[PDB]
Amino acid sequence: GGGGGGGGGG
Amino acid sequence: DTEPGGTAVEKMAGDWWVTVNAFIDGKEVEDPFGAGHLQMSTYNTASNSETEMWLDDLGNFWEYKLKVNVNYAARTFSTTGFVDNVTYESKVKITDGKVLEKAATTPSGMPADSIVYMVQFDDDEDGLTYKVSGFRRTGFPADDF
Amino acid sequence: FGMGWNGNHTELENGSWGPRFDGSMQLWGNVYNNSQKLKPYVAMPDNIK
Amino acid sequence: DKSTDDTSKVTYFVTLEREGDEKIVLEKGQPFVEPGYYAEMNGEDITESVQIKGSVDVNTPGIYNLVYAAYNEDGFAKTFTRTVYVADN
Repeated sequence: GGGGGGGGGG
Repeated sequence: DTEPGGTAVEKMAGDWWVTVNAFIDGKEVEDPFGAGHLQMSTYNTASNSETEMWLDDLGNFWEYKLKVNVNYAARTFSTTGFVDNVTYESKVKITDGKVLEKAATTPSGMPADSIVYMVQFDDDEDGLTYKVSGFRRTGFPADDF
Repeated sequence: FGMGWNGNHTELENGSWGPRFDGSMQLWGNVYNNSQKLKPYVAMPDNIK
Repeated sequence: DKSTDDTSKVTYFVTLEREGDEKIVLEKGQPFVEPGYYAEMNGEDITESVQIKGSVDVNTPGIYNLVYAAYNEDGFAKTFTRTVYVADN
Protein backbone atom coordinates (compact mmCIF):
# COMPACT_ATOMS: atom_id res chain seq x y z
CA GLY A 1 0.00 0.00 0.00
CA GLY A 2 2.87 2.51 -0.08
CA GLY A 3 6.60 2.09 0.28
CA GLY A 4 9.30 3.02 2.77
CA GLY A 5 12.22 5.30 2.26
CA GLY A 6 15.11 5.34 4.74
CA GLY A 7 17.01 8.35 6.09
CA GLY A 8 20.79 8.44 5.92
CA GLY A 9 23.76 8.81 8.27
CA GLY A 10 25.29 11.98 9.70
CA ASP B 1 24.65 31.43 -10.19
CA THR B 2 21.99 31.02 -7.48
CA GLU B 3 22.17 33.42 -4.55
CA PRO B 4 21.69 31.30 -1.42
CA GLY B 5 19.88 34.00 0.54
CA GLY B 6 19.94 35.10 4.17
CA THR B 7 18.15 36.70 7.08
CA ALA B 8 18.07 40.47 6.86
CA VAL B 9 20.88 40.81 9.38
CA GLU B 10 22.79 37.66 8.46
CA LYS B 11 26.38 38.94 8.45
CA MET B 12 26.18 39.89 12.14
CA ALA B 13 24.60 36.70 13.42
CA GLY B 14 26.66 33.71 14.50
CA ASP B 15 28.17 31.68 17.29
CA TRP B 16 31.15 33.23 19.04
CA TRP B 17 33.90 32.40 21.54
CA VAL B 18 34.18 35.47 23.77
CA THR B 19 36.05 36.65 26.87
CA VAL B 20 34.72 39.14 29.42
CA ASN B 21 36.96 41.88 30.77
CA ALA B 22 35.95 44.72 33.09
CA PHE B 23 36.87 48.39 33.36
CA ILE B 24 37.74 48.87 37.03
CA ASP B 25 39.48 52.16 37.89
CA GLY B 26 40.05 53.37 34.33
CA LYS B 27 42.38 50.42 33.55
CA GLU B 28 41.04 47.32 31.80
CA VAL B 29 41.16 44.12 33.84
CA GLU B 30 41.66 40.92 31.82
CA ASP B 31 38.97 38.41 32.85
CA PRO B 32 38.09 39.25 36.45
CA PHE B 33 35.39 36.68 37.05
CA GLY B 34 37.84 33.97 35.98
CA ALA B 35 35.44 32.94 33.23
CA GLY B 36 37.60 31.49 30.48
CA HIS B 37 36.28 31.61 26.94
CA LEU B 38 32.49 31.49 26.83
CA GLN B 39 30.08 30.78 23.99
CA MET B 40 27.41 33.24 22.88
CA SER B 41 25.08 33.77 19.95
CA THR B 42 23.69 36.61 17.86
CA TYR B 43 20.75 35.99 15.56
CA ASN B 44 18.03 37.77 13.66
CA THR B 45 14.65 38.69 15.09
CA ALA B 46 11.35 37.14 14.19
CA SER B 47 10.46 40.41 12.47
CA ASN B 48 13.43 39.87 10.13
CA SER B 49 14.41 43.50 10.42
CA GLU B 50 17.79 44.78 9.36
CA THR B 51 17.62 47.14 12.37
CA GLU B 52 17.38 44.89 15.44
CA MET B 53 19.15 41.61 16.30
CA TRP B 54 19.06 39.39 19.38
CA LEU B 55 22.05 39.06 21.70
CA ASP B 56 22.21 35.93 23.78
CA ASP B 57 24.91 34.86 26.23
CA LEU B 58 23.37 31.38 26.34
CA GLY B 59 23.58 31.47 30.11
CA ASN B 60 27.37 31.30 30.34
CA PHE B 61 27.99 34.70 31.96
CA TRP B 62 25.21 36.79 33.46
CA GLU B 63 22.29 34.88 31.88
CA TYR B 64 21.06 37.67 29.59
CA LYS B 65 19.23 37.93 26.25
CA LEU B 66 17.88 41.21 24.79
CA LYS B 67 17.23 42.81 21.41
CA VAL B 68 19.96 45.28 20.53
CA ASN B 69 19.59 47.85 17.78
CA VAL B 70 21.55 47.21 14.62
CA ASN B 71 23.30 49.32 11.98
CA TYR B 72 23.87 46.71 9.29
CA ALA B 73 25.78 48.91 6.84
CA ALA B 74 28.26 49.90 9.56
CA ARG B 75 28.30 46.47 11.29
CA THR B 76 27.50 47.87 14.73
CA PHE B 77 24.90 47.26 17.44
CA SER B 78 23.88 49.14 20.58
CA THR B 79 20.98 49.74 22.97
CA THR B 80 19.30 53.03 23.77
CA GLY B 81 19.36 53.03 27.53
CA PHE B 82 18.66 49.96 29.60
CA VAL B 83 16.34 47.45 27.88
CA ASP B 84 14.23 44.57 29.21
CA ASN B 85 16.20 41.41 29.66
CA VAL B 86 14.14 38.43 28.53
CA THR B 87 16.01 35.63 30.30
CA TYR B 88 15.17 36.60 33.91
CA GLU B 89 13.61 40.08 34.28
CA SER B 90 16.64 42.41 34.48
CA LYS B 91 17.99 45.27 32.40
CA VAL B 92 21.05 45.44 30.18
CA LYS B 93 22.85 48.22 28.30
CA ILE B 94 25.03 47.42 25.28
CA THR B 95 27.36 50.13 23.99
CA ASP B 96 30.01 50.60 21.28
CA GLY B 97 29.37 47.15 19.85
CA LYS B 98 30.88 46.12 16.54
CA VAL B 99 31.39 43.09 14.27
CA LEU B 100 34.65 43.36 12.37
CA GLU B 101 35.10 41.20 9.28
CA LYS B 102 38.06 38.80 9.25
CA ALA B 103 39.88 41.14 11.63
CA ALA B 104 40.66 38.48 14.26
CA THR B 105 42.71 35.29 14.26
CA THR B 106 41.77 31.84 15.55
CA PRO B 107 43.63 29.47 17.87
CA SER B 108 44.62 27.41 14.83
CA GLY B 109 46.04 30.59 13.30
CA MET B 110 43.44 31.41 10.70
CA PRO B 111 41.49 34.65 10.29
CA ALA B 112 37.93 35.03 11.60
CA ASP B 113 35.52 37.77 12.63
CA SER B 114 36.10 39.78 15.83
CA ILE B 115 33.13 40.87 17.91
CA VAL B 116 33.40 43.50 20.63
CA TYR B 117 30.77 45.11 22.77
CA MET B 118 30.58 46.89 26.13
CA VAL B 119 27.81 45.89 28.53
CA GLN B 120 26.37 46.83 31.92
CA PHE B 121 23.79 45.22 34.22
CA ASP B 122 21.15 46.99 36.29
CA ASP B 123 21.81 44.53 39.14
CA ASP B 124 25.59 44.58 38.96
CA GLU B 125 25.96 45.92 42.47
CA ASP B 126 29.45 47.14 41.54
CA GLY B 127 28.14 49.37 38.74
CA LEU B 128 30.73 47.98 36.31
CA THR B 129 31.07 48.21 32.52
CA TYR B 130 32.37 45.00 30.96
CA LYS B 131 34.20 44.41 27.67
CA VAL B 132 33.09 41.28 25.76
CA SER B 133 35.26 40.41 22.78
CA GLY B 134 35.79 37.17 20.89
CA PHE B 135 35.71 35.65 17.42
CA ARG B 136 33.36 33.58 15.34
CA ARG B 137 33.35 29.88 16.06
CA THR B 138 34.92 27.81 13.31
CA GLY B 139 33.57 24.36 14.15
CA PHE B 140 36.98 22.76 14.15
CA PRO B 141 37.39 21.30 17.64
CA ALA B 142 40.93 22.64 17.83
CA ASP B 143 39.40 26.12 17.69
CA ASP B 144 37.25 25.31 20.72
CA PHE B 145 37.80 25.76 24.45
CA PHE C 1 31.45 24.46 3.55
CA GLY C 2 33.04 21.04 3.62
CA MET C 3 32.74 17.68 5.37
CA GLY C 4 31.00 17.69 8.73
CA TRP C 5 27.85 17.37 10.77
CA ASN C 6 25.99 19.77 13.08
CA GLY C 7 28.38 22.33 11.65
CA ASN C 8 31.42 20.71 13.23
CA HIS C 9 34.30 19.04 11.40
CA THR C 10 34.37 15.32 10.76
CA GLU C 11 36.63 12.91 8.98
CA LEU C 12 33.98 10.38 7.91
CA GLU C 13 30.89 12.34 6.92
CA ASN C 14 28.71 11.46 3.95
CA GLY C 15 27.74 15.13 3.75
CA SER C 16 28.87 18.71 3.82
CA TRP C 17 27.66 20.30 7.06
CA GLY C 18 31.05 21.37 8.35
CA PRO C 19 33.11 24.49 9.00
CA ARG C 20 33.76 27.19 6.47
CA PHE C 21 36.62 26.46 4.09
CA ASP C 22 39.91 27.47 5.70
CA GLY C 23 42.39 26.06 3.27
CA SER C 24 43.88 24.54 6.40
CA MET C 25 45.24 21.04 6.35
CA GLN C 26 42.83 18.59 7.95
CA LEU C 27 42.25 14.87 8.15
CA TRP C 28 39.57 12.86 6.37
CA GLY C 29 38.48 9.27 5.98
CA ASN C 30 39.46 6.11 7.84
CA VAL C 31 42.79 5.14 9.33
CA TYR C 32 44.61 2.37 7.51
CA ASN C 33 47.81 0.78 8.77
CA ASN C 34 48.13 3.59 11.30
CA SER C 35 48.11 6.24 8.59
CA GLN C 36 45.53 8.62 7.22
CA LYS C 37 44.96 10.94 4.30
CA LEU C 38 45.52 14.61 5.02
CA LYS C 39 44.57 17.35 2.62
CA PRO C 40 43.83 21.07 2.27
CA TYR C 41 40.29 21.78 3.44
CA VAL C 42 39.28 23.35 0.12
CA ALA C 43 36.18 23.03 -2.03
CA MET C 44 36.25 21.15 -5.33
CA PRO C 45 33.31 22.28 -7.45
CA ASP C 46 33.76 19.94 -10.40
CA ASN C 47 34.10 16.85 -8.24
CA ILE C 48 30.90 15.32 -9.61
CA LYS C 49 31.02 16.78 -13.10
CA ASP D 1 40.66 18.16 -18.99
CA LYS D 2 39.65 16.98 -15.53
CA SER D 3 39.97 19.32 -12.63
CA THR D 4 39.69 17.61 -9.26
CA ASP D 5 42.44 15.08 -8.76
CA ASP D 6 42.77 14.21 -5.11
CA THR D 7 45.44 16.22 -3.32
CA SER D 8 45.98 14.33 -0.13
CA LYS D 9 49.11 13.35 1.71
CA VAL D 10 49.26 10.13 3.68
CA THR D 11 50.55 11.25 7.08
CA TYR D 12 52.01 8.34 9.01
CA PHE D 13 50.95 8.47 12.63
CA VAL D 14 53.36 8.05 15.52
CA THR D 15 53.36 5.20 18.01
CA LEU D 16 54.72 5.97 21.48
CA GLU D 17 55.49 3.21 23.98
CA ARG D 18 55.93 4.02 27.64
CA GLU D 19 58.65 2.20 29.54
CA GLY D 20 58.68 1.55 33.26
CA ASP D 21 55.73 2.03 35.61
CA GLU D 22 52.75 4.33 35.31
CA LYS D 23 53.29 5.17 38.98
CA ILE D 24 56.66 5.49 40.67
CA VAL D 25 57.14 6.41 44.31
CA LEU D 26 60.32 7.88 45.78
CA GLU D 27 61.54 8.65 49.25
CA LYS D 28 62.46 12.34 49.56
CA GLY D 29 65.94 13.14 48.33
CA GLN D 30 66.13 10.03 46.17
CA PRO D 31 66.84 11.32 42.64
CA PHE D 32 64.31 10.47 39.95
CA VAL D 33 65.73 8.36 37.12
CA GLU D 34 63.64 8.56 33.94
CA PRO D 35 62.66 4.92 33.22
CA GLY D 36 62.81 5.60 29.49
CA TYR D 37 60.42 5.32 26.56
CA TYR D 38 60.40 4.53 22.85
CA ALA D 39 58.54 6.15 19.97
CA GLU D 40 58.50 5.22 16.28
CA MET D 41 57.20 7.05 13.21
CA ASN D 42 56.53 4.81 10.19
CA GLY D 43 59.21 2.37 11.23
CA GLU D 44 61.66 5.18 11.94
CA ASP D 45 62.87 5.57 15.53
CA ILE D 46 62.10 9.09 16.69
CA THR D 47 62.63 8.26 20.38
CA GLU D 48 65.30 10.98 20.22
CA SER D 49 62.41 13.43 20.00
CA VAL D 50 59.86 12.71 22.72
CA GLN D 51 59.33 15.89 24.68
CA ILE D 52 58.52 15.59 28.38
CA LYS D 53 56.45 18.36 29.93
CA GLY D 54 56.43 18.67 33.70
CA SER D 55 58.91 18.32 36.54
CA VAL D 56 59.19 16.26 39.71
CA ASP D 57 60.64 18.04 42.79
CA VAL D 58 62.19 15.28 44.80
CA ASN D 59 62.44 17.41 47.97
CA THR D 60 58.82 18.50 48.37
CA PRO D 61 56.38 15.61 49.00
CA GLY D 62 53.48 15.68 46.60
CA ILE D 63 52.02 14.05 43.51
CA TYR D 64 54.18 15.26 40.60
CA ASN D 65 53.16 14.19 37.11
CA LEU D 66 54.61 14.26 33.62
CA VAL D 67 53.28 14.39 30.03
CA TYR D 68 55.25 12.64 27.26
CA ALA D 69 54.44 13.38 23.64
CA ALA D 70 56.00 12.69 20.27
CA TYR D 71 55.15 14.38 16.97
CA ASN D 72 55.19 13.03 13.42
CA GLU D 73 56.32 15.11 10.48
CA ASP D 74 52.87 16.73 10.12
CA GLY D 75 52.26 17.90 13.69
CA PHE D 76 49.98 15.07 14.84
CA ALA D 77 50.69 13.95 18.39
CA LYS D 78 50.43 10.80 20.48
CA THR D 79 50.88 11.04 24.24
CA PHE D 80 50.99 9.23 27.55
CA THR D 81 51.40 10.33 31.16
CA ARG D 82 53.47 9.15 34.13
CA THR D 83 53.08 10.32 37.72
CA VAL D 84 55.69 10.28 40.53
CA TYR D 85 55.04 10.34 44.32
CA VAL D 86 57.79 11.53 46.65
CA ALA D 87 56.81 10.44 50.13
CA ASP D 88 58.90 11.64 53.02
CA ASN D 89 60.81 9.72 55.74
